[PDB]
Amino acid sequence: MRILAIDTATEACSVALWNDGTVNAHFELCPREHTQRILPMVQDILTTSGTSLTDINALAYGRGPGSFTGVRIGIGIAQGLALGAELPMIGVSTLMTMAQGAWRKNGATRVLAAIDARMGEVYWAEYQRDENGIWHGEETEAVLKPEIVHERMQQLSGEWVTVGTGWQAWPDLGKESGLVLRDGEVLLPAAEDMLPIACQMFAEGKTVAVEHAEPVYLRNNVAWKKLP
Amino acid sequence: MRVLGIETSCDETGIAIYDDEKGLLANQLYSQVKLHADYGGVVPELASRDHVRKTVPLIQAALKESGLTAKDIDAVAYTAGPGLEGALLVGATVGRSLAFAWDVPAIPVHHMEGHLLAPMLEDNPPEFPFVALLVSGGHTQLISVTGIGQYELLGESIDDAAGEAFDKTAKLLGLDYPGGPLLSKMAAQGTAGRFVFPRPMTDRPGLDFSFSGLKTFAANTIRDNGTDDQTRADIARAFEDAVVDTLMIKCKRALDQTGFKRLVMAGGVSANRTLRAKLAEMMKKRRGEVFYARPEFCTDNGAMIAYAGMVRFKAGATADLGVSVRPRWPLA
Ligand SMILES: Nc1ncnc2c1ncn2[C@@H]1O[C@H](COP(=O)(O)OP(=O)(O)OP(=O)(O)O)[C@@H](O)[C@H]1O
Ligand SMILES: [Fe+3]
Ligand SMILES: [Mg+2]
Repeated sequence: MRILAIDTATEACSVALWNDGTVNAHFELCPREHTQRILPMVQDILTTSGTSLTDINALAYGRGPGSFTGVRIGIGIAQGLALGAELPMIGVSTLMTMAQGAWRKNGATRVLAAIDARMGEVYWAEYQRDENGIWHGEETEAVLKPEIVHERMQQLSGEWVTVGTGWQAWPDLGKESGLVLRDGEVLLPAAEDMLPIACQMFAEGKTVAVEHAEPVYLRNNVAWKKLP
Repeated sequence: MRVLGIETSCDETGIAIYDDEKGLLANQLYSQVKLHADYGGVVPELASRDHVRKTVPLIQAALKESGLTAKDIDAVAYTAGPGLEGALLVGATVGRSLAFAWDVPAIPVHHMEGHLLAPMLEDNPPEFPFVALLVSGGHTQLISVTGIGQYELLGESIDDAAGEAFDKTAKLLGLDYPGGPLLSKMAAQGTAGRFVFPRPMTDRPGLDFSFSGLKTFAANTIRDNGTDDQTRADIARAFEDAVVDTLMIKCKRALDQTGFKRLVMAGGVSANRTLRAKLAEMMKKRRGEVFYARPEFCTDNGAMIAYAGMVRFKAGATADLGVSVRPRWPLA
């Protein structure tokens, strides 16, 4: 099984390749350069691992949330590749990706992901890894004001790890929460961390044809007022 | 050869395939008018989102419509600008990664060059050189065209484009956005001469345009006259007749100045029936020739991008792996 993953949902661009076990991965900050670096990085990862696009079994993309523009770059690039090489696609949550990264880095199994969404809000999720390595919490994904995050945290218990730029923009987000909070050491999603999630989704038959690939935006109220 | 063209500059998603032996093999279009009507304008974020939903499926329908497969396409063209950054990025990212996966050349196309070349999709297209009147939603320009990629700016609007002037006056008349075509359907019922509007920038030499004062002139007339159906029509006709005579006069001056005998008209306003008749008449009396596209190719479409990508490819304009769009991107 070969899986190719790409992510441009945040200030990072990353690509990663899974070859039946061995991982090859690149990651970099690309503020204002996503569209310039992404396809060169795909090319390089394919050539350095001596694999061609036609030998990939599935294409995993960062489906959101994040920068609207970044999320669309990601899905657009993934769709072009998948349409062109007739690849099935696997959409991976940006918040879940960062949780997988905290697991990889320090074995965290309870992750509070917060992404700065702008507009004084964050993209929020509560992910918990089960004994079989499955992440639970997809249903908790939401865009929320910091005061609402505060109230939600007071309904949680115990010990959690923090990941995402939302904690960086609001370092007191977890103040008076009642939880023990530790830094998860993950600011941004990495395509490397999509691969294990994408691997499990592929095993479950949970892939889609290119025309069904969907972005997840979370903030949907994005229009100026309608006319009378 | 065959080129797949992708247009996502604003609020239309267009996909087409153009074959330089057999012509246009596929044309697919999704207009977002319903979505933006509610807002009285295009919401960039909503336009961007809808392109994501339409682009891939319209590409698939195009290949289905043409009975072609991936190996039959020699290049992928996509609009790189001008237009809305967020919309442009959808077409350009799909288009550029698609070309990478098919391993064929990727062609960034200038949206206005797309409009300019649309009349080349009809029988007996224009030879160089010619004057071109680009009259669209956000552009109004006169251009001396002496060859491929050889564009010289003769004149342009210093304020509103003619398309927007139609839209603004149409809204004042209480019509749905964009009302250009609707205003035009209303004008047909009006009696010529009932009101007479100014022909802006015609009492001095020069090839530039202005439409802002004409808008106010019509707005003042609407305010100080009856809102009955016949009076509304008389105003729409005076306005359209003013715009059409202005463009005609400027085209005349541009033909006089260049000495060319061919007039090419492009962009959405060139679907206007009064304007087509007026410019055809003028070119008849000059013993010259007018060229324009079928109405559905005057406004946005992918056909014009597949053609213009074909032309840009033959002229050597290909993209590296980096993708860039240019929201503002001067033609000439
Ligand atoms: N029959 C008509 N009479 C007058 N104006 C018309 C007619 N048909 C279309 N238009 C105008 O053409 C404009 C849109 O044409 P077009 O699609 O070329 O603009 P566009 O895609 O926005 O290009 P640009 O980016 O330069 O604005 C609108 O303002 C519309 O009302
Ligand atoms: Fe246009
Ligand atoms: Mg348009």
